[PDB]
Amino acid sequence: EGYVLHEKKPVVPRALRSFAFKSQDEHKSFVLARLGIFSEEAKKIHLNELRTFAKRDR
RNA sequence: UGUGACCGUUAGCGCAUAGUACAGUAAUGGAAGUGCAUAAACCAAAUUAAAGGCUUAAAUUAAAAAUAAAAUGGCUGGUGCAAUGGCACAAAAAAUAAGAAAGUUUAAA
Ligand SMILES: [Mg+2]
Ligand SMILES: [Mg+2]
Repeated sequence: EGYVLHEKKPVVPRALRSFAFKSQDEHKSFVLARLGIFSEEAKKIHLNELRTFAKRDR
């Protein structure tokens, strides 16, 4: 019936999570170290984190 | 002062100040310690999955926007980025030598 209908996100094994998110963690450190917390890039990251936390409540 | 296919907090000086704290009767020996951010070991919590019958022929839409889990809570301080700290010599300056012994030299207009 199509990709959109049957698409699913795989679950990362607990032991492999430090490798799946290595790049994202580095970027956040890169932004805060160079641009600071009062930056447009920093605000975007925080907004994305709010979305993740809100979805934990199910 | 100048330069670097020299280092970037387990590195580079022992020291991003400290020959301090501390050990020793003494001579002496001699640390740890920058700023920011979901790394690892590590301890607690999280098992499972069910559903069986409204009668169908003239809607809506300025425009645009707006429905979906990659990630538990902690303790710890690795990695990534930056330098009011170090390393090596170079340039300039400084230091340095006289034969004689109570004696004369070396001064550019
Ligand atoms: Mg560090
Ligand atoms: Mg050191």
